[PDB]
Amino acid sequence: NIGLMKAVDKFEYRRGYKFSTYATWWIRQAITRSIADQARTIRIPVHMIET
DNA sequence: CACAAATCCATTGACAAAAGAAGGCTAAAAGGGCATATTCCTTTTGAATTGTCCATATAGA
Repeated sequence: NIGLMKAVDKFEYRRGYKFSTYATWWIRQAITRSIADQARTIRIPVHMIET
């Protein structure tokens, strides 16, 4: 939801794409940045979890 | 019992190692930005309290 608020603060309908198509990127980005940042007890940075 | 010499404690001085810093670097860590469409999760025993009827006492009709 926090990512969703991020998206709604930046949804652009002039381009004319349906909302869900645009909000999905932000919601997946938020959930994944979350899981990387706060799922380990000994946190490891984002780039390292991507590796 | 005084005078002559070897043996101690102190500064000069320089010299090398060592550490505190500083800059220059580079690995790394953290942001930010993504636009065909995504729409509601997977064993008993006992005591004490709480919510449920029962006795009953009283107040109107």
